[PDB]
Parts: sequence; structure tokens; C-alpha cells
Amino acid sequence: REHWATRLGLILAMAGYAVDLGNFLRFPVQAAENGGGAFMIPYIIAFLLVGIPLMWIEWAMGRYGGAQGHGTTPAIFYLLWRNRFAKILGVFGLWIPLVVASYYVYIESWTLGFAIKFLVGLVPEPPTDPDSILRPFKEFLYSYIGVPKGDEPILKPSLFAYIVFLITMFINVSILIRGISKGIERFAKIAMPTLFILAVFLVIRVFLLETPNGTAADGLNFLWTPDFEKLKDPGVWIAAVGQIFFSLGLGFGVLITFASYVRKDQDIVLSGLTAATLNEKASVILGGSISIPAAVAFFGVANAVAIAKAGAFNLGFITLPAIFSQTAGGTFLGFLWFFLLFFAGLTSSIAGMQGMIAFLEDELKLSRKHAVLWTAAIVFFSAHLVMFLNKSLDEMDFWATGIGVVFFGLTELIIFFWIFGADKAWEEINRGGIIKVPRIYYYVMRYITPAFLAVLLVVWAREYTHWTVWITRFYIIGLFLFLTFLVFLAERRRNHE
Ligand SMILES: CN[C@H]1CC[C@@H](c2ccc(Cl)c(Cl)c2)c2ccccc21
Ligand code: NA
Ligand code: NA
Repeated sequence: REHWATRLGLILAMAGYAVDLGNFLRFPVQAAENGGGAFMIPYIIAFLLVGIPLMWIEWAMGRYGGAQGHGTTPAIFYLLWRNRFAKILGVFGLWIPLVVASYYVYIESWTLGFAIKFLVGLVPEPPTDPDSILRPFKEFLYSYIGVPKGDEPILKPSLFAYIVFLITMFINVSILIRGISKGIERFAKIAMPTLFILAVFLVIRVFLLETPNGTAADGLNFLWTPDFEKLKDPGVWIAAVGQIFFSLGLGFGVLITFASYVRKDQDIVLSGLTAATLNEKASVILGGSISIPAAVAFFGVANAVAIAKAGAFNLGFITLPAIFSQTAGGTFLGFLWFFLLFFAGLTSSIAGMQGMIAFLEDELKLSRKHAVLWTAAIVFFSAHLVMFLNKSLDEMDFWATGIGVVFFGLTELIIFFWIFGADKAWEEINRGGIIKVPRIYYYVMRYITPAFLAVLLVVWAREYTHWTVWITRFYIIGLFLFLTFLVFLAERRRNHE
């Protein structure tokens, strides 16, 4: 079996997975709409009661199953719980990341495309007034995506956007085809420093932004200013819990797959806590000091709520490029921005597609070349549903990463800590640990964490379309069935040998 080369590379690949666009865009927006700096109160709490424990558990299940040549949850859930239903539940942790991949790489391709467009100067040049600056970039993006002009739910992406997507995929394959150590890890040692560099440079440049409308200090002011009255809102306490899942990457079965390349007695306690911290520092320090400040600085704190309510996607693909077309040499800033975002995705999409690659290697005994190509061929095909069917993206994401990861996360808890047994699990986590997990986390992992996951699981089901959504539902259900069939073939090949 493949293994990570250096302890550093492990943490960087682990941090590379969790460090993403959401760090720079989604996190700053959620904080601004949920109490500013007061949002740190329920967020830090959720980082402690939910995010850290669940991460250790996936590191635990990962390493536990990796020692036996199995990196995926259809196998690992059967090792924690020898059952017919356990294999079926494990399919989700191979289904989820395959669904997300169908649309993540595509969104990743966009940043690559914009980075290229910005670098060569192929960007809109307005003109005065805010809607006079934003509209040229709102249209620039929509011509790239192919946003429907008519009533039809059909997207018509540019030939360029499509080609970059092939190129983007090709880039992903290159890294994945070289393996865990000479590929993902080797890249994680290049990307993460390069990432941090671009991040700091933008932070420095952003703090030097001054307009008649405001300064970067006003952005950091508005953003981090605590609104403790919003802490009364349960929804804020829910946004915090959902965000932790999102930021860390829990419930994607990727940590489990990635941790399955960690050696049997190698530390997973401190290493994970490091990668977890790298992601958080990336968010509160680097991320919340570029996007929100730069917007408030240019449009004034009088629009700060309007900008936050405009969404994270707008902030990074429409709002910030429009601001860069109005700054000194900002055509190159546009490039550094979309190139910062490209790596943030590439370090996460190589981690996402490994779950399928691991399954084809471990369970169907395919070579690494075939496992990588066939996974690519599957992702490339399914993305056409995302590229051409309007709102197909929202549908896949809602199920996979809105209900799916939260459900599957509570599944990992119960299977590893209630079915497999808490004591056997607790030992599995602490073993080989440089530092030992605090004795108090035994109770958190057993009650508090699955409680939080459960009471959240109740509200997102109580709180929550066209007809074309059935097309996407049809396809992604058909994915689950097909993956059930491969798990079935995997267990019929094993009885013969
Ligand atoms: C974990 N937070 C980021 C990390 C990578 C990125 C991600 C996660 C899983 C996969 Cl399978 C892929 Cl391809 C990509 C992602 C997706 C959705 C939501 C959040 C995030
Ligand atoms: Na994150
Ligand atoms: Na990443």
C-alpha cells in the first residue's frame, strides 16, 4: 500500500484539502451575517465540541482501515460493523465525494479560466456608480458560465470555459496519477507555501487600499465587530455548526481515505490538530482580511451589509474582479486572486477524487493508472450535467453537501463509537499519538458530538423547485445504485479468491 513520505507532507496535504475557496469567501460572509466577531463564540464552540472530535474519528477510522488495505467506507464500515447494512451505509462515503467532484472541478476550472483571462488582459474595462461597474463583470462571468438568457434551464458555456475544464481535469489527473507521495504530497509541499505567499501579498496590498468611499480598516472594522444580540438566534448557532463541517471537510469520507495512507502506529492526534489549525488560521487571518475589507474599502461601509447579503460567490467572481479593474495594476491582482483560488481548489479536488481511486485500487484491484483514468472519465461525464443543465449544480450540492455530509458524519460517529465500541475506538484514536487526547473528549465524542449533529439534523429537515431537478435526482440516484453494484462486485471477487 502507498504511504505518506514525511509528516510535514501529511499535514500539508491534509491542510491542502481543507483550505479552499470557502476559507476566503464563505467564512467571512457567514461571520458578517451572524454577529461579526460575536460569531466567533458559537464558531469556536463548534470547533471544539464537533469539528475536532469528528476529525480525529475519521483519522482513526482511516488509519484503522488503512492498516488492512482498505481506504474507503464501504470496507471500513464493515470492519467496524460486520453487517449488510454497514456496507450500504458506507456507499455514501464514496457517493458523496463523487457527486461533489462532478461540480467542484468545474468551479475550479473557472478560477483557472479567469486567471488566464485576467493575466492576458481579456477582462471588461468599465465605465461612476456601483451598478455601472458591477454589470460589466456580472455579464463577463455569465458569458463564461453560459447563464440562460431565456426561460429554458439550459446553460451554454463558452468554448473557452469548456476547454479550461478539460485542461483543469488534465491537471488533476497529472497529480493523482503519480500517487500519494510523489504526487499529492509532492504538490502539497509546493502549493501550500505558494498559497500562503499569495494570501499574504493580497492582505498587504488590501490594507493599502484607499478610496473616497473608505479604507481597509473599515472592512476589518465592520467584519469583526461583535453583534452579541444575534447569539440569541439559534440559526446563528446552526450556521456555526454547519460551517465547521464545511470548513474542515467532515462527512466527505476524504479524511478517512487520506488518513488511510498514514502508517499503523504513526500519530494522528497531533497531526490532525495541526492541519485543523492551519485551516482555521487561514480563514480568520488570511481570508477575512482580503475579501470583505477590499469590498467595504471600495464601496464604503454603507454597503457592507448589502455586499455580505449578496453572497460569497458574487463577492469573489463579480464584486472583487470589478474592484480590481479600478485599482492600480489591478489586472495583475485579478490574476493573483484567481490563481490563489485555483490552487485552493486543486489541493482539494485531488483529495476528493482519491476516494474513488482508492476504492478501485483496494477493492477492485485496479492499477493506479486505470483507477485514476476511470475516475476521471466518470467525473468528466457527470460534470456535463452540471455544465449544461441549469440548477443541476444546486441540486447535487444540496443532497451531497447539505444533507449528505451531515448525515454521513453522524453515521461515522455511531458506527465507530457506539457500534464498534467506544473503548476500542478511543484507543484507536490515541494510539501512536505524540500527544494524548484529553480525557474529557471521551464524553464529547460519545454524547455531545452526536447530539449536536442530531439536533442540527432535525432543523435542516424541518426548515427544508422545477421539474428538471428530477433529471439531476435521477442521475445522482443512479450513481448510488451503480456504486452499490461495484461494492457488490468487490465482495464477489473476494469470495472467489
Ligand atoms: C472542506 N471544505 C472545502 C474543502 C474541499 C472541497 C471538496 C470536498 C470534497 C470533494 Cl470530493 C471535493 Cl472534489 C472537493 C470542498 C467542497 C465542498 C465544500 C467544501 C469544501
Ligand atoms: Na476550510
Ligand atoms: Na485546497
